[PDB]
Formats: sequence, C-alpha cells, structure tokens
Amino acid sequence: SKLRKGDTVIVIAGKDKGKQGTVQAVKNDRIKVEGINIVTKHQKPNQATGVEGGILKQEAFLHISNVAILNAQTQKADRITYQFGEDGKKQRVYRSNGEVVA
Amino acid sequence: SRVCQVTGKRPMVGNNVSHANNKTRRRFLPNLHHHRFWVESENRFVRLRISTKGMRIIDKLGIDKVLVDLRAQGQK
Amino acid sequence: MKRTFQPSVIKRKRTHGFRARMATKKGRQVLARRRAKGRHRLTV
Amino acid sequence: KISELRDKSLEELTQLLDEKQLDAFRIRMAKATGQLGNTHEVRVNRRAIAQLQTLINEKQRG
Amino acid sequence: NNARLYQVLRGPVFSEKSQMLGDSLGVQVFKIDSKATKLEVKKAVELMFEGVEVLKVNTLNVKGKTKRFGKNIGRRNDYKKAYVTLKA
RNA sequence: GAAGUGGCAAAUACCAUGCUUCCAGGAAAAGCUUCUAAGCGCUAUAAACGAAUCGUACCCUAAACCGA
RNA sequence: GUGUCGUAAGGCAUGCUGGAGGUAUCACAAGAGCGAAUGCUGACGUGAGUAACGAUAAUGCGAGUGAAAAGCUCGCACGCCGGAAGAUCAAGGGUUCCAGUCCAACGUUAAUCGGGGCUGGGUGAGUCGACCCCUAAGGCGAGGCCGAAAGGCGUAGUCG
RNA sequence: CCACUGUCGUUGAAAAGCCAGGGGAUGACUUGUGGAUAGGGGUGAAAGGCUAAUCAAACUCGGUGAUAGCUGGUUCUCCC
RNA sequence: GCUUCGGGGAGGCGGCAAUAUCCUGUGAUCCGGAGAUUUCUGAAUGGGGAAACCCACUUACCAUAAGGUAGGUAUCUUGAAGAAGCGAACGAGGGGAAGUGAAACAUCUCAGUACCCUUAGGAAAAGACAUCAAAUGAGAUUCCCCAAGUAGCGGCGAGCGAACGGGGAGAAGCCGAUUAAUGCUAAUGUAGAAGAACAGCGUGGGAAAGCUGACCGUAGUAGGUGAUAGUCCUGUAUUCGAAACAUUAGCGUUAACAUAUUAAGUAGGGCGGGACACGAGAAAUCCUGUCUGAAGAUGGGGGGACCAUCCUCCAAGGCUAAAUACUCCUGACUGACCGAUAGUGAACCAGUACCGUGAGGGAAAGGCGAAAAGAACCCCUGUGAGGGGAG
Ligand SMILES: [Mg+2]
Repeated sequence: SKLRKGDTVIVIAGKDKGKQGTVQAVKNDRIKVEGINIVTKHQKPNQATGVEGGILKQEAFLHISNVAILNAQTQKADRITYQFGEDGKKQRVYRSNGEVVA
Repeated sequence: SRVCQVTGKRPMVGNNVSHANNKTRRRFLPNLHHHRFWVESENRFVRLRISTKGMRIIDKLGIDKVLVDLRAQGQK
Repeated sequence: MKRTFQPSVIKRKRTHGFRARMATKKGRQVLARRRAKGRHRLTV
Repeated sequence: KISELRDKSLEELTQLLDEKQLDAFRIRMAKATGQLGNTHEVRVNRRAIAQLQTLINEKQRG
Repeated sequence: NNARLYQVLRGPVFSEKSQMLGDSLGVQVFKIDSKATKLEVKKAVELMFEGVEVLKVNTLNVKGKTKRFGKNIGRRNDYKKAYVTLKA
C-alpha cells in the first residue's frame, strides 16, 4: 500500500536480499518486482490458446515486507511517511531525510 | 361462550374432593339463563344470556344502567 | 407384493402440502419448527 | 458518461432509452450468432439502459 | 408497448432441426422469453425483421437439464423456443 | 416406374342411453331449448379476422414406478 | 530403536525419523491414567480366494472395430414370447429419449457396449389432454350457533 | 381375486416367494380414482384382527439424564 | 447491479477459479449515509388453489384489433384511520400432567413443574396502606444477605416450610408520571487520517534467532513476514475528521387520548372449591361457582377461633421511575475453556447427504509448500492408469 507499482525498491529479506528492481504488481500483501524472485515454470504447451510452453523464468510475488523503497539519494533501504502539504496534497516522503520525491 | 355478559361470571376451575381426599379437576359453571328484559326506554324486549346475579343487578340498578354499561363494554 | 408407499401427487400435496400446513394452527407450528431448524425442504 | 445524460430532457431521454433497447436486442442477436468479438459492450449497454431508466424516474418524480 | 417486444426474442436456435426447417419450409427457430405468447412472438418477429409476414407460431417449453459439475448437482435454465413460419 | 375388386366367414366393437324382464327401484349440476321479472339487444346473410396458456421426449407386466 | 538409573508407577541420555515448537524447579488446578461394560467410532483381520454371480428361453460361426471381443456392431443359422416377453396410455418417475465421444467408478465377469461419465440435440395442437364451464362424496365457510382459550359446527355461498 | 396341500427356498431371486396341484369366479364379487373415521381413539362377517414391514393401546417429539434393593463395567504405582 | 453525497488514492470487474473482452488519476475497484429499481410465492389481501399457479372485475389513457401503461377491488375493528403475519429469552394471565419419592400405595410428593393457550414491554408485574407492629413503634412496591431449615404444616410419614424484624440496593409520590409527530441546541454512532526508532558480521534455503554495537518509547509480551522482530509490514501509544442519516437528551410546539372526587349487589354471611409455609384444623386472612347481603364516619376493616379493651388504617376510582428478570442480536474485551472422535449437529457448499407418508431423525468429511516454483521434455503403457528419468 505504501509501495505502488512503478517505484524502485530493494529487497531486504529472502534469497534476493540486496538486489533492486521496479515494482510490477501489488496484490494485497505480496509484491512483484522485476528481475527478483525468479522462479522456473514448467509450462505445458497449449493448442487452443496462443501460449507455447517450455521452461520459463518469471518473477514471483514475495511478501511486501521483504522489500523496501530505495532512497534515490542515499541508495539505501528506507521507510515511507506521509506529508500533508499546506496545499492539502498528500505526498509520500522518505523517512530518513524527508524529500517529497517518492 | 358460557360467560355472563353483565357480571363477567365464567366457569371456575376447582377440585372434586372425595372422602378419602382424592382430587379430581372439576368446573364450576355460572347459573346462566336466557331472559327477555323489557326496556321501556326502547319499548322492546332485549334477550340476554345472563346469570342469576346479573338478574339481581338488573333488579337493583335498572336495565337501562346495565344496558349502557354493556354498550360501553362492547358487544351489543 | 404391494408395499406401503403408493405415490400420488394430489394426495401428497393434499395431506402434507404447503396450503394444508397453513390451514391449521398446528400445521403452522410444523412450519415454524421446520424454519427454526433451517430445513431446505419446508413441505413436500 | 452520466454528465452526458443528466442534461438531457425526459422527452429525449425516453427516445434514447428506446434506441438503447433496440441496441440491446441487436447485441443479443449478434452474441448468439457469434459476431460480437468485443464482449464487454453488452454490459456497458445494459448499464446505460439502467442509467437512462434511473434518470427517467428522477425526471418524472420531480 | 414497443419496449416489451424487444425482449421477446432471446436469440436464434442453431441445430440440425433448425437448419433443415429453414431450408425446407423457411421457418425460423428462436429461443424466446419464458413468458412470451404466440401473439407477442408474431409481433416481435414482424417488428425486428422488417418486410416479413408470420403465418404460424409454434411454441414449446423445454425443461433444462441437470449437469452435476464438480461437487455440486445443478441444473440449466428452462427455456422457451418458437417455430415461426414466414411468408414465402 | 404395377395391381387396387369379387365371394365367404366374423367380434366381447357398433345399432344400443335400444328392446324385454326383474326388484335391491337405479348421481347431481351446468352447458343446451324455451318462458317471462326488474330493466332498457336479438335473429338470418355473408366478409374479414381469430381461437390464449400448460402438457406432449422416454419407461410404463418395468433395469426408468412401489419393493435398500 | 538403543543404553542406563530407580521398589514401582517411571526418569535420564542418545542414534535414526521429524521439521517448530517445548519446558526445569516449586506451587496450583484437573475432561489426570483403560483390556474387558454382547461399551462407542474408525481401520483391518479370520471364515476364504470359500459360497454365490438372481429364473434351465440357448446358442454357433464368419466378418468389423479395437490394446484387448463369449457378451458390441453387421451377417448367416439356431432358440424363446406372441391375451406377450408385441403395441397405446393413465399413475409414478424425470431426460432415463437421440447422436457423438470416453471406459476409471457404476454394470454381480470382460466390455470397444450401456438406463454409466462428458458434450450437443430433441417434446411444435382451435380439434388429443389439462386449464376452463358444471357439479358428487367431502372440504372451507360474511353473517349465525356453540365452546376456559385453542377451537367445534353450520346458512348463503365457494371449492372439490 | 384368493390361499387348502406338498416339495423347494430359510446368510432367499423374496423381511412371506416359486413350482405343482387347490378355491371363488353375476356376486355378501373384484378393481381404479378421490374422500371420511385417529390412539384408550378409530375400524373390526370378531382373529385382540388391522390402524404405513410397528399393536393387549401406533408413531414422533417432549416430561426425561423416568425409575431400576437388579445385571455388567469402573483406567497409575508401592508400603502397613 | 443504477443515481447522489462523503471517505480513499491505484488498481480493479464477488468465491470455488481461472480465462477473455475490458474499466481506471476525466479518480475506478473499495468503504460509509441517502435514494431509485425491487419478478413471483408467502399475513398474501380481487376470487380460487396441489405455495411460487389458474381465473377475473373495474377506472383513466393509449392502440385497433384479440392488447399495452398507471391504478382500484380481502376481512375485521373504530370512527378515513388502524389491525392481521413473523420472530430469541425474560413478564403477566387462562388451562394443567405423569414418570418419580413415600423403599408398596390412595392423602401427600413430584409441582402449579413439563406442556398447551392468550397477550405485552424494554422490561413486565407490584406499588403508597381499609399495611404491619406491640418496640423508644414504623411507614408504598421490587430485589439481595440474614432471621432460618427456625416457627409451623405434614398418612405429624416422605416431605413441605414461613413471618416479624435486622443489614443493604434503590427511593417518590401523584390525579396528565400518556402516546405520537415536527423544529432547534448538544452529544453519539454509522466511512476515515497521521502515527517513533537497526545496522554490521557469522550460520543458514530463508534470520526475526547468535555475536557486536546503536536507536524509539505517553508506542516492549499484538498479528504477520522463508526460524523467535519495540525499530520490515499491518498495527499499538497519542492526536484526530462527517456532506448525509440514525440514536440519546434538553427545550419548544402540535394533535390524539386521558383527566375519579371518594365509591353497594360492595364488605360480611351459608354451601362447594381454591390460595395462603398452614393437607379442616381451635383456622384467622385472601379469591369466588352457588345462594344471600350491610353499616355507610355517632361508621367500617385488621391485629391468626372468638369476646372486651387498646392500637392502627379507611376497601368497593385510576396511575406511578429506580433498584429486579433476560439475550435472537450489535461493540469492545476476557478465559489455569476445546482444538477436528474434542468444541456447536455443523471449522469442510450441514440442518446438507441419507432415512422417514409425515411429524421428525440426522451424519461423515480440515492440514503440499515459504512461494505453485503443482513437475517443460524423454521413456514404458491403450493418447488409460501407474511409474522411471529430467527439472
Ligand atoms: Mg402391519
């Protein structure tokens, strides 16, 4: 919820701990980050639909608490906070420093 | 039903008691009779299913008083 | 040999049916009891 | 799309609803004869009909 | 009214009986609304197919079949179909 | 791309809700035909148009009903 | 499983399995200990690969298909019913009807077959039946009668 | 429609049948459909028969965990 | 699922359960308030009926054909308004067992219980003395602790079993302590918002665990996250939002009903019953089926037969909050409660399957993994089942 599809994060727990990528999907509590948590899928070929089949490599959802937003300046894991501006606009803000970007 | 209109008497429940004190459920019924009461104020006979006590109440209070009390009570 | 259940739709609906239940106070208590147990079949 | 219908008067809302009824009939016939690839359109037409009838109810009540 | 006739015809019937009825007698088979009368079917056909005349409508109710799927026993909807005879 | 009409036999079906007998004495109501009451359309001749709705598959001396 | 310790109930250690919990000590509280109750539930034995395979109307062969054919299809022959074991219904059932496809389970064997699975199809009415008009038995029953209450009866009627 | 005799069957093909015989078969006959009578009540050409495979008082639920001077069972260990 | 008003801000078109076409910063999905739509059956209400069906009558309008739209048409009560039906427990009322106990059994017990029937309200009922007491008197009703298993009752058996008074809770007395609306003011609830602080190293599939060193704390024993987290996520402490609607109070106002004036078929009595802890007893007191029947304040009721004296209180008009009873439900919280033969019958598509004509009876059945990464491809086999490799 604090992380939405598009922003660059860093996984802080799991087998891919340390690597960074950009979010592709957030279902409820899981998150899909490209290039991270790659599973090998044995796809049975299909005749009717257009899929081919083979041994694919695709990213899998991991737990959303296993990734952290990547600070663009410090290049380290960070937390998110919310800042209501004087204009009444709610913006995500880095917990470490506080800049509005991401 | 077996209810007096003017007094409200209805069957009572109780016990038949034998000499050996055996108890059986019994009823006590009102002494109810059909009677045509002459009403001068309407120049007519009105037939009531009334108890003996109700007939005495007619005697003491008047058919007009009893009739207005029944009409206030409802069924007429 | 002849057995106990000889089905007839009119006879079933006339002794046990919904309107037969609703015609009596005791049949309505049957229905209230079936609804309180939550039966998916109220009446035949 | 609801702002495009709220401005319209009842007299033309009724006629647009009738057009939508005929539209729904033809979508159904094309669906049965397998000539409607974009299958999302039947639901949007049904919900447009619902909107038109709601607005007609409003404009007739007051 | 002219908004009830738009719901009378639910769609055509495509089968071998329907195909050969169309070929031999030029009669259209429709799945119709469960509550439509022969007069309503006649009016709906004549309104939705401009230029045709209806001689005869034959209707029938067909009960839906029971198809146990997965763990459940369920049944398909009943439906009504109309055989409509048109002017040659 | 043929024939398709003569004899005889013959039902428990039909005439027949008849006929004859008996006593144990043999539904009802409506449709239908007439009559009028209060009150104020009907009969012929046709011509056109109609006759809705539900059922109709299949078993049924049975492997489909009643008997687990 | 093993080793070891205690009079016993039992304790301790440890190999293997297992993969996320457990609990010293001292108190405290018990759904606190099972072999029996023709105990209760589930699982699995013995009987035993035993009895039986449901009318003694009956089958033989050639082709076909198939992984496979006594049982399916086709053919020839044989046999059985024929006031039915044929045909039409009502009642009851409810898709079992027809085609294609499948053979695990179901079918007392096998099954390519099926009333089995799956997918499609199929029921067409002014005249047939229902509905409808009418009433029987018998119901219900404005008012009415009766009855502690609940209710019971009953006229006109209204159903059937 | 019935059910007199026998064999069979008795973990049946069947919780009352089969087979071979047997009785009534225009009548106090059989049978369809609908209805009526309800538990100390019904109904009974009377056997205490029948009243849904239940009848010297149906079935279901409830009083109810009836009562049972009776039968069965009653679970770890050691010491006196 | 349609409209609107608020919330919210990136995904979404309910689950099994995915796929497709798509929607979404022109603010979707989602959440909260309001509205619109709302088939047929069922009180079912136009008549009827084997519930989900059959058959209508009528008014207005439209159509010209065989109809369509919008209505109306049940019964009863009260003088147009109401009612009906359903649904937990608790209340009040009309009827009212038996098993059982008495080591039999009939009085008695069980028990005014079960059950049947009627009908309310958030409670109901009762309630202001024609009550007790006998003390220096107290001062309505209800409920709790005592009194007390006492005094009594009782085939004086089995059993049943008070009161006076004391200590508490709560308190209130009236004659309009009624009901329903509407309108203000306040408060609440029904969506929400922000919300601190952790790194390194080693092991490990994975770190939250180990070692080292930090930080927050009005937030440290919450649920998760690939093993055990105050600092990763959701949260927690704390501070907080309402366009709309509800609810609670206070106020004001309306319209419905009510507003006794001191009580005769009454008190008392005979007979038969019932209730009183009290079973006829020496039996007061209460209730009444039957038959009777006063005095009316210079009078009457009670003080456990009854009489006298003394005390006390005025029946035959009505009302009255709290303290008390309960849980079909809503919210928060809890547990030396269960953990799949347990705990609901029911953790699972359960009051289901199944059984029964029916009333009714009534199951079984949870767990891959952290993530489907649910095993591409090859081989045997009948394109089966099943397996062996590969992954
Ligand atoms: Mg019998």
